[PDB]
Amino acid sequence: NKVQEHYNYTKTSRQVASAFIVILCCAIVVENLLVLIAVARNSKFHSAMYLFLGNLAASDLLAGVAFVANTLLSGSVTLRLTPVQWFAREGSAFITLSASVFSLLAIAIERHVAIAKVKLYGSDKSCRMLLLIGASWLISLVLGGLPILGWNCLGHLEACSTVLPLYAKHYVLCVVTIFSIILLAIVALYVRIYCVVRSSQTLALLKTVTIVLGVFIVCWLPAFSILLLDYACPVHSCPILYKAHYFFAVSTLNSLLNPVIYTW
Amino acid sequence: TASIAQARKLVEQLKMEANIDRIKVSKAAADLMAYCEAHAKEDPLLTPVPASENPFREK
Amino acid sequence: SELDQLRQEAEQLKNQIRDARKACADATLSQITNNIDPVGRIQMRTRRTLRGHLAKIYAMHWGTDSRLLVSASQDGKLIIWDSYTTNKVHAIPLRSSWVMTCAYAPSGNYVACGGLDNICSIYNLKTREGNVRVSRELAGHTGYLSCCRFLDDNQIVTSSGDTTCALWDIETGQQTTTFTGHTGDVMSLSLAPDTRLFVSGACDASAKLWDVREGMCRQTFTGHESDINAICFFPNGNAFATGSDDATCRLFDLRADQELMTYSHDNIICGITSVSFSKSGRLLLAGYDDFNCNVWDALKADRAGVLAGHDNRVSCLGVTDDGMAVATGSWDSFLKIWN
Amino acid sequence: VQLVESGGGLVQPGGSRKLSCSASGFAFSSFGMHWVRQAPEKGLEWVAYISSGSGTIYYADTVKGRFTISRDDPKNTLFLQMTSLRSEDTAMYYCVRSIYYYGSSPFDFWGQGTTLTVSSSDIVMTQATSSVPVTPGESVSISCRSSKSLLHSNGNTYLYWFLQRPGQSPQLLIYRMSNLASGVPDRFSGSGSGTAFTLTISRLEAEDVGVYYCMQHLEYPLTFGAGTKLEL
Amino acid sequence: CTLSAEDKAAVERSKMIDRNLREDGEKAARLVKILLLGAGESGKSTFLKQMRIIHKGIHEYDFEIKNVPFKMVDVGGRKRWFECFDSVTSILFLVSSSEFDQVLMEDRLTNRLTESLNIFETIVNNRVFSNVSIILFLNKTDLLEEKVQVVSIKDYFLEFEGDPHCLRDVQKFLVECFRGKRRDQQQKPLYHHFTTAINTENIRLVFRDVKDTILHDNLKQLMLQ
Ligand SMILES: CCCCCCCCCCCCC/C=C/[C@@H](O)[C@@H](N)COP(=O)(O)O
Repeated sequence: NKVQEHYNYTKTSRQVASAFIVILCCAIVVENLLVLIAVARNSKFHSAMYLFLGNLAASDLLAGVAFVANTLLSGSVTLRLTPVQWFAREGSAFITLSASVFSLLAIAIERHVAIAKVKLYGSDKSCRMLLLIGASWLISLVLGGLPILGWNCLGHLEACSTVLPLYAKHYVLCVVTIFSIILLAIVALYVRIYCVVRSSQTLALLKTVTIVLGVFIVCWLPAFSILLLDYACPVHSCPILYKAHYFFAVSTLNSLLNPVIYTW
Repeated sequence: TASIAQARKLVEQLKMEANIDRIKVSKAAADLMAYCEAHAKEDPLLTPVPASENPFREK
Repeated sequence: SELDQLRQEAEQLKNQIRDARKACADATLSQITNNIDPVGRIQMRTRRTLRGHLAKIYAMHWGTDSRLLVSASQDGKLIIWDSYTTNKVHAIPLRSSWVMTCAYAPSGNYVACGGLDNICSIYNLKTREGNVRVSRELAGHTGYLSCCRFLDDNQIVTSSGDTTCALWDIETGQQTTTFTGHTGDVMSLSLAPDTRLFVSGACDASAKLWDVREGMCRQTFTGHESDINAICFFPNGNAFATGSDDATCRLFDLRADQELMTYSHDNIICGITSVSFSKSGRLLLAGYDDFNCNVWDALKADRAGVLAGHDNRVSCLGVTDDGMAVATGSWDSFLKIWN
Repeated sequence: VQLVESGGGLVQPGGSRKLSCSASGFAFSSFGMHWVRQAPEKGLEWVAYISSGSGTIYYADTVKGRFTISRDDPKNTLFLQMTSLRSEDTAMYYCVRSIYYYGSSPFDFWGQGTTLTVSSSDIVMTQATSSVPVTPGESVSISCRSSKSLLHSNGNTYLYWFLQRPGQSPQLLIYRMSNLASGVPDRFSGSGSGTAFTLTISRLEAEDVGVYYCMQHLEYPLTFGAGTKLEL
Repeated sequence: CTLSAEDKAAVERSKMIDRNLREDGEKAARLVKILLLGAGESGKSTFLKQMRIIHKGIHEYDFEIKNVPFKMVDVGGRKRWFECFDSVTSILFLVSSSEFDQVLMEDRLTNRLTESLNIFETIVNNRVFSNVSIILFLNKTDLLEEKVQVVSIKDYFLEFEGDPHCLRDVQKFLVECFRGKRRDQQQKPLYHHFTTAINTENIRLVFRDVKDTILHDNLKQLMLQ
């Protein structure tokens, strides 16, 4: 009984279009369920990168369902919610996308390390892979629980936000900085992998496969843009963020296309 | 010249192998049936024993 | 000439052999065992999986106490498992990683091994220093060593890919007896239960029956069309079963001197790597190239089950001496113990 | 195979010592090692056990916290660090090798022992007598009664038999109540089942006179017996 | 735990055996084996002895190159025991190039070249060797340049070659006549080479080829293809 006026402080044709993204996340979760069961049934016949793939699928699986639990709760009848449960809703929306992006970075790290060596990569378990998956899920845990931990905007109402109205303009700086760092690391790793394979019949196709960082960039760019514009615009200044959740819909379109590219 | 030793040893081995008394296939078949039917109880793969004498599943 | 006369004598002797074998084939094993009831269907479930090998497993052998194993693999190791509790007793590092056979002495003291190095290594497990030393290295063959079976703790008979078998003297190290007469390689060996006779199957589509006391070939059995990758006696030592490469097992008989049955199915197109009878002789397991064993009813040829649990070609298998288990071993570096 | 110990001599009470055990002739790296004391005339008593690597370590309930066993594999040595030497610690100390797999014979080879004199749940096993008179040529018997059933569920009782000749170190005679040890002549047999064990000897010789001990190996601490003396 | 003392100690011994097996399988997972099967009359001994001086049964030569350990399994040169020489990276063939106009001793009718090519056919077209990357040397190129400017070659073989009085023509002809023997050879390229009077570049070339093979094979487990 505190967040309604806080929404109307920075406040009809949305539910007629939200069903499209709900069935989109349904397609996401069924595709990632097929990829997860195919990793489960074909793990003893392949390398350890499958263990890095299904993990993505697993995280991407939640990237479906949690986002579903955001869309039907878009109406104001559902926005009359206790602040801690709203914080839990937003943390659940945040954690399963942070874990997806960090699973992408873990795959890129393992690809670089495994292609740097002069030994055949055909194992099924190690220490680096558990460390990378654990660091992925743990950093997503810490960055998703940090809003509920006490870092909030309840008390300083003048400069809270426009789209995440209980986030005090600095956690946004933190997440945009970390996302920029992750994007730079991923593009640097894949550029160096391409240069290494260029150092030594398939070089005309490895660039075609590695220029599919395009999907990651053009699918995670609207989220980065909207968050940076939120931090850049002051309150009641920029009028485009009221549709900003629509831009965040693009944020899960990546979760549509990872199962079709990493398993062609 | 050289293979003539192979020829002598081959015909001598064939001579020594050809002179053996054989029994009928009915008698040998009956012998195999008698062995397969007299020891049919002592086979824990033909007839499985219960899980209280099987030492591999009793942990 | 003179060589053609001896060749004609050999040909007429072979014709006499064929007529003598045809004169005894009055009935068959099918026209006699067509009244007894079949065995039904035999479900066998994996009871243990013995992990620890890191490469393709090429052979194994059971101890005569029905509990201890031994398994050679291209890892370069020779592990002695405890099959009841899955734990390893010994692990032996080989001098040459190209191992293709294995044995286990009938008393449990020694263990043999051999491969592409042309030698047979005899290891002594019950030393007073707590180690497993190379007790002997038997050299004298000219081709790869395919099979070796202990006879006593002092005698071993083995078969190499130089068209020879040999009976040794582990104390001194010299070949006591040499067995010649094949044409191609020799890839299989099996000893009679009384250990006076043995049979081998050559890469010549033929099998032969020697007696270790004399040193001569008693009988030879033809009828296959390809290699003979495996051989095994019937539990009373009056029949054996070869496993060939043309997807067909057979059952020869030493007194009728002929072939009795032909275990082959139209779905089966891959060669046998290893056969092994059951304790009473009413089954005939046969590991195949298509990743799974079979269970042939050895009196009517009716296939009666499938042990499909491996995901690569299954190498040599073996049925225990007391009867309680089968133990396959395949190229995915896993042994299994069906029951 | 040879074990030899060092570090004995007179000690003052409340001090500290270190006993050393050098092992030449076998594969020390794969052999669990026990220490076993012996009072002046009061029979054997277990002290400590250290595993084949450096894993499971056990002590007797009367030396826990004071003593500390350790092993050094590249030098082939075994050390016992004894602190707070009480008056009840004067004893002769032996090393014992023991290797554990399927069908092994632990407590193989006892060392020679050092004498150490200072100035001044629990399975109970009892022996039949303390001295019996015998004649060379007679078949004799020795009884050892336990208190807990040593017949484990997998079928093998864990009772051992050792023999100590006058003026020497004890040797393994029978392991697991039926199996004969190596180098032992075919005159000693083991029998009984449950909680009543028996060692029967055929016609005896001048090398069969000594004291016979019965151990157990179900659970630590391994509790020896009181010993039966075979005098002519 | 229902286990006695000796049972627990035996399980501990088993875990220590397992640790030693895992360590020895880590030490042998970064090991590169290279099978060596020439044609007999192709100067195998000369290359072997020069490699031995710069650095009955089956032979084997250990060495190390740029912190990578190589095994060279020289088999003492049939049907079912070359199936253990799978998972052996980069079989290394070896042919004498100047042996196109001589004729075998035991067979005074057929040419040595077609015989070596038939050996190549039977070896490469095996099914188990569909994961090994054939290298192909050609020794005695100085013999080839000595014996190419004095004779012709169109009179020897019916396949079109062109002018008989140079080196690059007969070299590309030999590489084409050797390469054309494959049947749908993907995921295992054929690194041909040309070894002159003996030198030290050979093992550098072999390391480059095995590095390329292991790169193209890591580029499929990572799904990065
Ligand atoms: C670790 C690196 C970063 C990982 C990825 C970061 C991406 C985080 C995106 C922020 C998530 C905000 C959740 C918003 C959900 C919407 O359903 C509602 N806010 C709109 O409903 P309204 O309240 O408007 O009705």
